[PDB]
Amino acid sequence: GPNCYFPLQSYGFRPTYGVGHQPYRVVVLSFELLHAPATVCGPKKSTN
Amino acid sequence: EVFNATRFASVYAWNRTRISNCVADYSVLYNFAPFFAFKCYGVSPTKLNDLCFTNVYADSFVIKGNEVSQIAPGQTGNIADYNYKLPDDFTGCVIA
Repeated sequence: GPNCYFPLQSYGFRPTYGVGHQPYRVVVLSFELLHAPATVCGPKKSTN
Repeated sequence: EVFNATRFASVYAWNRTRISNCVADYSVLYNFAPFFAFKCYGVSPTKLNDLCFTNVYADSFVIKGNEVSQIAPGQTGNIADYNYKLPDDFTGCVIA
């Protein structure tokens, strides 16, 4: 009727599509280097 | 005259609907006909009256229903490879 539509459109992840249309898996790492107390970094030798 | 014509030309031979030097207020026509398959990829105006632009390259088509999946920016298929290819940066309204 009106412009109403379901606001979720399925992606046709076909294997025959081109490389620019082949689905990509994305992982994003977000961190804030602001707070003075830290909890995680790589290992380094300590000193007195 | 373009939006409500009884007969168009060939679907591959789109009509030069040059929308220039006027107010492209075609949003009222949304109420004239039940626009289904509504896919505005770059701009989605429910009203359109301000900006002036040089080129519009508007097109007129007559197609089926279960074929709009090939109507998308940078898409491949029967329409793109045989009738009309939509650019990767296709910013326009496909109104079927």
